[PDB]
Amino acid sequence: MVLYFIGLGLYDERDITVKGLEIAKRCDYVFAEFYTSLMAGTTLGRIQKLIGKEIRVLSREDVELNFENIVLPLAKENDVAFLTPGDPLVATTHAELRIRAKRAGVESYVIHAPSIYSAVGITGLHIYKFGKSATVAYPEGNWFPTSYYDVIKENAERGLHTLLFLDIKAEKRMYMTANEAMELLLKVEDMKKGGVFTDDTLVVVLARAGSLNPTIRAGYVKDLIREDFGDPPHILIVPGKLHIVEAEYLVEIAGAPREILRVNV
Amino acid sequence: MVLYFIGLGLYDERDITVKGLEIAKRCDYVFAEFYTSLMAGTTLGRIQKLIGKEIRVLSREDVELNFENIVLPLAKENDVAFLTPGDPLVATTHAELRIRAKRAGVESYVIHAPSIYSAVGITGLHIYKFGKSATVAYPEGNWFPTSYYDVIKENAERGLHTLLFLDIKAEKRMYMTANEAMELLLKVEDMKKGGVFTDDTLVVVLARAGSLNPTIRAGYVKDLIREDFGDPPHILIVPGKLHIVEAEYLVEIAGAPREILRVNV
Ligand SMILES: Nc1ncnc2c1ncn2[C@@H]1O[C@H](CSCC[C@H](N)C(=O)O)[C@@H](O)[C@H]1O
Repeated sequence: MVLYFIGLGLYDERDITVKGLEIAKRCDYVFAEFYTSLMAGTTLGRIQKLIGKEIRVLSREDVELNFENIVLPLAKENDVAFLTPGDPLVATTHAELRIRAKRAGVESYVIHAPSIYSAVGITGLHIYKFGKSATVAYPEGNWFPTSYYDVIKENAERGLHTLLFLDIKAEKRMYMTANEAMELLLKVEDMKKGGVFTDDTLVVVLARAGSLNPTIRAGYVKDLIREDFGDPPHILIVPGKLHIVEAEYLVEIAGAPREILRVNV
Repeated sequence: MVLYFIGLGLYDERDITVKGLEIAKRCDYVFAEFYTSLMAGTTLGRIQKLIGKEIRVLSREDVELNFENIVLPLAKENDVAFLTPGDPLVATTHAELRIRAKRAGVESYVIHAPSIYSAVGITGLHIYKFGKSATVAYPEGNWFPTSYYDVIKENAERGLHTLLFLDIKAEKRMYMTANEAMELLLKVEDMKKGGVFTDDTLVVVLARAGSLNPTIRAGYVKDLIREDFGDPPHILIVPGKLHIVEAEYLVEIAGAPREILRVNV
């Protein structure tokens, strides 16, 4: 008589919270989606082993078009869980699924898990200083998305940092790298010419957050644009004006150029 | 030779991740701090029993002044864990501790966990629309801090949501309630007259995130200012203009009045 939205966390099957695991273990049916993000350190099998249940994976269409026909029916007579990478309600449209649950007479509960949205704290940048976030989407056909560029501009003007979620084509197994994101931004800059993103812009890259050894790198676009940051997923950040302590961490932990220590107040 | 920064999550002892628990269990020494925030749904005793290790609590002074004399020495020759509420490094002062570790010749790794910063996704508000964050501090003596009011103004002005962390006297375990925060903001408004926070302002209250029964309420200040949102902790959010999908979730899940579907969209 219930539906649980349970996050699996950032990188592997152990990133699920103890709360989420104990609840999942007792559910009658377990569903999941793996298109909203990439968990690079585990497999469906390892997750199934940990929870001790068979997991039915749903596609974007299964969820967005038939969540109420595939999941909710069973939730009316059983305890059902719906697993997702990271936190189920961060940078996804899953929140609306709670309304479908309500209209189907199914109570729903949310179990949080580590999210990339807060994990960026590991870059040393103050979390409260992050402004509006955006997603760098792959251009398609004659369409070239550029809204993420304006987000950076607006935040930077306020001295805020910008978190850039990178695109993902789960079914095609394509995961945008920070390198590709940088290349796209430089092209948008050539078009709008707002001096927002150039070869001299300081950026931070975080790859495989959640693993024990994620790649954390800070430096100028000209220097990092061709650097190997390892396997996906990747996230790109364009810092605003830095506090001295943020610069110190970027230098000491993320290998940034020591010159950024000399902040221009 | 290794120091592990492990997040305890949102509310109780089960909000730690499976990864964090297993690592904490195999650590020779386990330290923890409860000054950046508290774990309202559990106790030190319950956390200790779960980890199966003695936990030495450290004060703000122990950490800020003597982290390198209390924690690092043992981490130099043993596996040491440093537990913190929420997600490690979201609190601004945590990051610097990794630099101290580096200088002492000690390796450090971060084990993430759910943070209120990302858990607000349960309010139905799109995470990318959250702007700069702020903390509402209790005024005292002749000191009346109001920077948090300006943060709301700047965010709402750009159509962004404002997450307001509420003050907490960790040592005395005193939590500021959403009600007190609303009263304070009305007080600041009466002072600055910026038309930023009034009886007609739409707000969202999230209490006990992480719990299976959090209180999620949305409505106008005039109606929520004296409402009972349950036990701590409380988080207050002043959303910017709403996407219809956000408004529908607030109405269906947070009990918001239908009026927001026309006034705040
Ligand atoms: N472990 C990780 N490391 C780096 N980026 C990550 C990441 N997990 C997610 N992302 C980033 O976020 C995008 C998915 S957005 C969905 C995020 C998810 N609900 C969460 O709470 O984390 C990815 O394409 C990537 O750019």
